[PDB]
Amino acid sequence: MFFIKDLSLNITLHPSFFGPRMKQYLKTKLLEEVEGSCTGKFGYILCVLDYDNIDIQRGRILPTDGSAEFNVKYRAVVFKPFKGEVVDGTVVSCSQHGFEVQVGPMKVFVTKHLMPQDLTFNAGSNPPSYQSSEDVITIKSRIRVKIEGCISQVSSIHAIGSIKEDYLGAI
Amino acid sequence: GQALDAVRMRLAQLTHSLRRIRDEMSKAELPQWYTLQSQLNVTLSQLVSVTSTLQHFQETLDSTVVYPLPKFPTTSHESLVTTLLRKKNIPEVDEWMKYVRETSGEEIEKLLQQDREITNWARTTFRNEYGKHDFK
Amino acid sequence: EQFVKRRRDMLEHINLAMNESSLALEFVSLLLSSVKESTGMSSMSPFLRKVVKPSSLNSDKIPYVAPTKKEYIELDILNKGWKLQSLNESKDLLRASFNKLSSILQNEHDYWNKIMQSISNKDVIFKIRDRTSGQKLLAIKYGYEDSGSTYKHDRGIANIRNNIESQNLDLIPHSSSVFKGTDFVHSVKKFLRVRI
Amino acid sequence: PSYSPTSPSYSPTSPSYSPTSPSYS
Amino acid sequence: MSNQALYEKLEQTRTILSVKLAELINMTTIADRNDDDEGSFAQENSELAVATTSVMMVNN
Amino acid sequence: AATLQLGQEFQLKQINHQGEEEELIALNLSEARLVIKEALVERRRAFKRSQKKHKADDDDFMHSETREKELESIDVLLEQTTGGNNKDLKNTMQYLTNFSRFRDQETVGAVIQLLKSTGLHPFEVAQLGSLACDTADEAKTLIPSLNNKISDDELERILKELSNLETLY
Amino acid sequence: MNVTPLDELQWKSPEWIQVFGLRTENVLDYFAESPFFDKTSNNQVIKMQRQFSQLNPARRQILFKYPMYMQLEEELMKLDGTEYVLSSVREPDFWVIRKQRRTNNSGVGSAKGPEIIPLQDYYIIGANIYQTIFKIVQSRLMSTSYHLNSTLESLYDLIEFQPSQGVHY
Repeated sequence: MFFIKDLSLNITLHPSFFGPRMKQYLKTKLLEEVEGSCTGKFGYILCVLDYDNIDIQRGRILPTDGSAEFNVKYRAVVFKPFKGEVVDGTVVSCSQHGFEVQVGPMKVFVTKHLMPQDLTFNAGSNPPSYQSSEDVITIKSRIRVKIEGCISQVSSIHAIGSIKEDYLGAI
Repeated sequence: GQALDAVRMRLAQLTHSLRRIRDEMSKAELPQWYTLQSQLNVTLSQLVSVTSTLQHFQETLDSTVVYPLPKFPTTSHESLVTTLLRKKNIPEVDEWMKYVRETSGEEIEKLLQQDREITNWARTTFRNEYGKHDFK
Repeated sequence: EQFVKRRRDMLEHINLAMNESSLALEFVSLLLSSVKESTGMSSMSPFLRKVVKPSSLNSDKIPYVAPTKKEYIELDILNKGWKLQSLNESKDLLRASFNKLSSILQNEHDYWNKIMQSISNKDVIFKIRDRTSGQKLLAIKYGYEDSGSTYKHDRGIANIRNNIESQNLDLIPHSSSVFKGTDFVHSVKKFLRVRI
Repeated sequence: PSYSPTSPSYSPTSPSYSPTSPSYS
Repeated sequence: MSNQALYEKLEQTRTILSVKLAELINMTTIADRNDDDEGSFAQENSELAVATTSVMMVNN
Repeated sequence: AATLQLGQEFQLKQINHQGEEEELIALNLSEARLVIKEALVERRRAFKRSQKKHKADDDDFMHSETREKELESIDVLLEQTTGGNNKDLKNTMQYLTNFSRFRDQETVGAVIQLLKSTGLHPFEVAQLGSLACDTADEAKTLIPSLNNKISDDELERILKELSNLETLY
Repeated sequence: MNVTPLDELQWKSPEWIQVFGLRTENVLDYFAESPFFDKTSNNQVIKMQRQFSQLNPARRQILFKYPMYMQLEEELMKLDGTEYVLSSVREPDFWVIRKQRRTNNSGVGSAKGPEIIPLQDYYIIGANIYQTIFKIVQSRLMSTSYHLNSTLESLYDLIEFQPSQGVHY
């Protein structure tokens, strides 16, 4: 879910970049390393605001290697869900065990035990989908999934959701 | 009240769009043609939506009866009350449709049905013309 | 001056159009304020907030008038009348637009044919962005740079300009950008003379 | 919330076009 | 590239056809239709906004 | 966040770098897409200004005729501002563009005003801006926080008005 | 034959206010000579009956304030039909009447009293009388559309096109 947060990072600048243009190198390093990353403490790093207003701190030369470490604070827009969240998304792949829904930059999987029995798997259809009396769900179909759990690793967060209750499926 | 509330919000956004197009036309320098087209089309389709929604809820608006507040003082705000009370059209539009009707000027009914048959015939003719050539 | 006059006219016309439209919002904003104060507070203008505490618009009921042949048939035939009007002005406006488009369009086919039948050909031709104008113009490379010359001062590049007055084609060199006139030919015509 | 309220566009200078005619008794 | 131009001309032609049919039907039934049967769907509720929608069609 | 369990990291009250408490800010697909597009075009303009310092066309990007032209402009913007090293950003931007309920800034402002006039939670407001529900009960079930907090008539009115506000493509 | 709508119709009676003056006692007397007062209403019948006999929220407040208003009910309950009754009064300049028609349905099975149904709105402001908002809104919108059409046709006249540049002014 999109939110604005205050973030900080420690960036090490190599001694070979020690010149009058160090601020430019720091800005390039920050933009090239932070944007698009994922942190389990704050979710995916989507965007950074006020690029011209980057805050900086005085260097502190490390005693072992000579690389100057800097502390940079900024404000960023990030995405992270919570337990019990309901989100609309796009069906990615269809399987017999369930389905996968892309929401934002993340994937939420639903197992066949997590939908009502009225939705039946049709493999002969192109592409294979889930068909019911009222709702049909397939590729590029907007589907609402109630996220139940999330697993966070260094570079990504996976999710598992359920649509077992009513008012779920095609919109 | 729900219908008038929807009318309120939609007309408020229409007035906001009018204020927008106003303060981007008031500049001494005219912007690019394309931005003007985008603003024109958006505001004009919004006016269409205004007309359609006002059409939809005529019964709720008609059922409502206008009455001044007991707390509202008319002695001091009679000018403001009269400002909103008045509804007569602007004169130029009035003589506009007067000249329009002047130019336009059982017989009328049979011309009306003749117009019906011309309309239906033209529609069928253009359907046939479209079907004649494969456009896919 | 006519452009200024018409701009002022359209400004005052749109102001007149919006003045009446504002009063509709001023009236309609009262109902929600009466029903819910906090949501309604922002809707009205500050002057109208100062005028009175807003509870103005309250729901009321009035019956629908009994129908008959009298007013619907005339309403609909007169709507037919205004839409026949709109069709008439539709045809007139479309005719005027198409006449203007045809006249202009045949004008640019006239210039287009002049360009097509005025241009000859091997020659290194490209599009370049003018330093002063910034638009794309045709340019021809005529220097000896690729023929083995080491003369670095001039690149031998000439821009093509269609003469508006004479409907002809002229070449303007890159270096001589100081002489701006019709006397360019004689001003730039140099020669080598040997005297014994 | 509310991005921006509407500017007051009152036109008191508008003369109005109320028809007056039934004054004589 | 050229295929994109092909596609663009495709929506260009289909848009011409669709707007042509739209203006044809609008001007032909510009004479408003009153039919007692519930099947017909032609509504002219507010008198002058009808002309406003007409000039809307014209300008579009 | 069925029970509005946002945790410490996403508390409603945020402490900024200035030390003053602020309301937590939540943006739907339209608001986030508009903000990121504005930031990217501003960064591109700054880059062009810097390049001109060392040594018109930008009006066409923000105003897009169609979804496909908008996507092409988005691809050009990513090529000229991002470098093509961030695929996740491209995927997020494509997801925003394909399923953006509202394209115009004024309509998005109207949606924001309609949703936050009642003073609901920012999470609920952003969810309503992201989800289009036909009936009030559908939204109430799909948004358990909205249960017991908003009258059904108000929710139905809001949903119908939002559905009417959707710009036809 | 062209008729001015009665909603905008405004009557002035300087002689009556000069002779009698504006008061709640004779506000109905002031209204009597107006065109809006139908001669077929039961109020006029009550007036001739009185003449022959002589010859031979704020609703409850105005209910309890005046005794002639009492006499109005005890003379109006017997006659059902179109009748003129006062709506509200704030002195010394504002009076509004309530235009309602009564059908005393005394049929078996209806425990309610006589049916009261609105017919028209009348506002007495000063010495002047005023009598649909839908028409006002549609009129304002249509005049706005006409002005917009004029402005846009003028602007399109100002527009000039060239193939090598596009459209300019």
